[PDB]
Amino acid sequence: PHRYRPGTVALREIRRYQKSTELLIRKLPFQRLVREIAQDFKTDLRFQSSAVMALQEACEAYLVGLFEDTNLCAIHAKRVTIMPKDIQLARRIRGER
Amino acid sequence: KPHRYRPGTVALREIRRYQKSTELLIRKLPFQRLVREIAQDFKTDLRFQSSAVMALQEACEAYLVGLFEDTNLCAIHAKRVTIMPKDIQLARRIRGER
Amino acid sequence: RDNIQGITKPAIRRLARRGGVKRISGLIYEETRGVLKVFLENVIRDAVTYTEHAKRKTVTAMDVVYALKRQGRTLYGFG
Amino acid sequence: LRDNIQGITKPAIRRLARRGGVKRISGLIYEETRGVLKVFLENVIRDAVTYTEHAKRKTVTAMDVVYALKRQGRTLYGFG
Amino acid sequence: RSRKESYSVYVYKVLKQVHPDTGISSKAMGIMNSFVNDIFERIAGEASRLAHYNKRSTITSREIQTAVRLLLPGELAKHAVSEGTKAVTKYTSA
Amino acid sequence: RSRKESYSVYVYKVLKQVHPDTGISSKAMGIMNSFVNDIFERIAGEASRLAHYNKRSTITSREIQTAVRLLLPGELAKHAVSEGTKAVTKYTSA
Amino acid sequence: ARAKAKTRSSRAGLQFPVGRVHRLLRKGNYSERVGAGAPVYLAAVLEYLTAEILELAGNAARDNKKTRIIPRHLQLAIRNDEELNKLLGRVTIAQGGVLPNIQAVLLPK
Amino acid sequence: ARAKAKTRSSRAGLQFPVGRVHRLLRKGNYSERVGAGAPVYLAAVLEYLTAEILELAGNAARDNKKTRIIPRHLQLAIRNDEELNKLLGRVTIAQGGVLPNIQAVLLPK
DNA sequence: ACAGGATGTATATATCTGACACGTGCCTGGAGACTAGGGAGTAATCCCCTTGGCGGTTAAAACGCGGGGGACAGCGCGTACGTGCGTTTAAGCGGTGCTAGAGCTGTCTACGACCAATTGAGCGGCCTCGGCACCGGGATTCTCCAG
DNA sequence: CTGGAGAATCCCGGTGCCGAGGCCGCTCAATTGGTCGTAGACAGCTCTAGCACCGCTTAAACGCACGTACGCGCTGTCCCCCGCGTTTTAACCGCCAAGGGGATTACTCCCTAGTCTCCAGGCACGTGTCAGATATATACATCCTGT
Repeated sequence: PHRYRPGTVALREIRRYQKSTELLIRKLPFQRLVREIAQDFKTDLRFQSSAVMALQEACEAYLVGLFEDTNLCAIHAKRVTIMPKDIQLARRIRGER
Repeated sequence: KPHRYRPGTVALREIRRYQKSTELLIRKLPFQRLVREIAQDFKTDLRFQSSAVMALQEACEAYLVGLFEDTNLCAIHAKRVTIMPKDIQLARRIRGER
Repeated sequence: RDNIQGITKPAIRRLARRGGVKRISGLIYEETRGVLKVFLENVIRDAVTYTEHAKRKTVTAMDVVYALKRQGRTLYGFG
Repeated sequence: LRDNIQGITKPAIRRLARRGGVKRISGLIYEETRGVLKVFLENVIRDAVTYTEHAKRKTVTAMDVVYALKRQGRTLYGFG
Repeated sequence: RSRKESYSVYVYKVLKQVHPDTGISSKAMGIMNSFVNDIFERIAGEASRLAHYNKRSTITSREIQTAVRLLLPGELAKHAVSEGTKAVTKYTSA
Repeated sequence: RSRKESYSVYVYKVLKQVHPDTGISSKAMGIMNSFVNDIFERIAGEASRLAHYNKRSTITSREIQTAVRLLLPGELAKHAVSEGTKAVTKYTSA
Repeated sequence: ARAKAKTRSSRAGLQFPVGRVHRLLRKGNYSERVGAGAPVYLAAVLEYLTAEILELAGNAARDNKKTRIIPRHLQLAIRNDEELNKLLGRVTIAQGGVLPNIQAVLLPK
Repeated sequence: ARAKAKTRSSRAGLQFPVGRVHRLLRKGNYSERVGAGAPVYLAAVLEYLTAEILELAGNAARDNKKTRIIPRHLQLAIRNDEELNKLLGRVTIAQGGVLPNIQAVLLPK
């Protein structure tokens, strides 16, 4: 049968999701996370629909900005694979940890 | 017999030496000629207070010592102990300066 | 609980694709959803203390936007 | 004034690197640190002179430096 | 039925002087409203400190020249001062 | 011969209630003056926005409880509100 | 019977309002009093910066063969220009996406 | 013949001034008007944070066997406490130095 | 290097929907003209502080010679992550309904700006003596070569 | 690995010098005691939109497998950096001295707040059509085995 060698579907997905503007986390399991991170500050809080979509445009902008920084840490160590050494380095240099 | 410490050991005792003090590590007169050389690109015949040059003094070593902390962890992450000028360029791009 | 698991392995993997990531080690998917929830615990606890100050019970869209701006993460498109 | 960036000598960059815990230093680190620091001084003095001539005085005061560092997000205590 | 203000009238006039056969979305107009509000409070926030540092009580155009030179980078500050002094010069002549 | 204000009188009173046999330098007092001025303008700067966001014109103690809870981290904000409400409670009783 | 009312934005030849910006300065708690040339100066700086973005965002829309500027074209306009990228380096634009760059180590050869 | 003047800092039992903080709020361009409990609340928060640092800086001075707090002891007080380090994480203290830490890879074994 | 096949991907045409662009009517925020009080611009003066210069001391910088530890290229071995297929799994839609809380209006009351006359807290200057900085000296710790 | 050698930091103790601390005028900013108007509290009411539900479709997550390319360890070689001695340079010090410009105090005038009145610019609301999203089928470009 036909078979792509490993590294060619991964590059067309980098080309795919850098062309779009969609939200990459599903909508409903992200609303259920927000509603339980906010339940230990006040009980029975309510949310606008544009207040949860404001949190998701910010969390995906934070993580995509983190994975650009964590990719330059793996290239710097002569790898191409990300591993959580690289995340923990990029968190430290930006003053987050 | 001529006595020599191994390469590395007086490097550690003057990491301990300057992390214990507060002295200004750049010599003061060549730094003051540098500030006045850079400042001529914006206005001619400027004057400086003595404490305005010493405020630029204190700010620049704090920027560099904080940068040499960040560039050291970029070199240990790449599995070496020598900082190379590709490590400064990584530390200055993750923070958002370049 | 069990809601942090809803940010799935292919959802993190395609956020990594927008950042340019070629291949992912398997111990990242429990790493980033720990990084994500630390981020939301800082934005929401400033969002919901804007609702208490305004004596509201709902979290408006401006309360997320004002909470993000004071973390240096300003957002355009919601007010 | 001219050729003052080499007043920041090779043992002065080394003593700055060892307050930051650096054990071994490559020889090409010195020409970049002359350039990294010169970029940083060209941004603080550029703002500090802007605060002086707004107030119409020929002397760059210490408060002009403290204000110019504060608007870059590097607040300095000890000068006012 | 409250009346709320935006800059969407004025952004759409500047767009028709630059690209007269180009439109804009609603979501892209809400971003251009967020842009103008943000740059307003940066410049008015910095000019508020320049007047306070020199113990003045008036924000003039000279506290806004300096706040433009502090905030806007490089050549983008150089054209914005040229666009600013020209509007004040035309205003005092009329 | 102008008279310039600092917090050096008040820092030296708090030091003698915490460490009554300990002094301070002049350079360390100029840092504690820079600390109090900085934390003042963070809290008064955040309370200025809380009053503006809710379309109020008064900064009360309730806009300073919220600005303390926003700015000070963790347990350091929890003792500072306890120290704040107790001073307002003692003030209204006297 | 006085005169026809001329806007202050037409005395300076501007499109952004001078009278609204003058009110927002005087009611925004910035100073005790506001000069008369201060909203004229500020409404011209705000008009230049929107004219700078809408020129670049209008170019990115015709390169994608569209006649309406969506927030993708505002993202591409700002992150490609080097001066607007530094003015707006800490700013997230909603529904803007990123710019396509693959690191050259990852490309196969 | 009215009454002896009592300071507002003594009505609340504080050492930081309430009357000075009330003036700096009302002349600092923060709002149109300032509540009466607002400088009382703010001068108590400022007094707690200086009492928190001078307690930790006084401990670092007796650990170095000195009786005067120099700016080294203020640096050691802030960067060792975890809550003051995050409040003051973007702040340079002049003549403060750093904290001694060598990375464990660099130590010889 | 090279040709064919196969699987994604750009090009082009057709159609529908709904969101932009526009028009219209009303309201309230901006502009007109005016008045008066204080902010700030201008002038004069004073003296702090900044620049410039000079000579003696010596610390720190520059140079240079060994040589050894570490960077770095190369290799091989074995996990582990990518690709793909089949099978569950709930997300997404849309439709319906309920109502909690946002938002608005219209009271009035307590709170804060404002004023003025009064006084004590805080500030600048002026001294004194003790913390502490440094120099001399002997002792403890610690690195490293040979055993 | 197991001890003497030698270098460096350490703890001690004594002598001088100055910066902290505590003092004393005196000026001015905080205080006290009233008064006046409006900001914000509280009540009532509207109706938006947030939460909850069920059902059906199917896109997307899940699980399993296979094999390949990557991470990682080991090894070896060269050369670059570190430690140290010698010589050179200029930072550092203290002192001398002119004068530029910061930091005041007066004085006046003109610019901005404030006010009343008039009115058009810009907001909300409809309303229809064209940009564009979606489908469907191409040619085209690209990866990959076998060559």
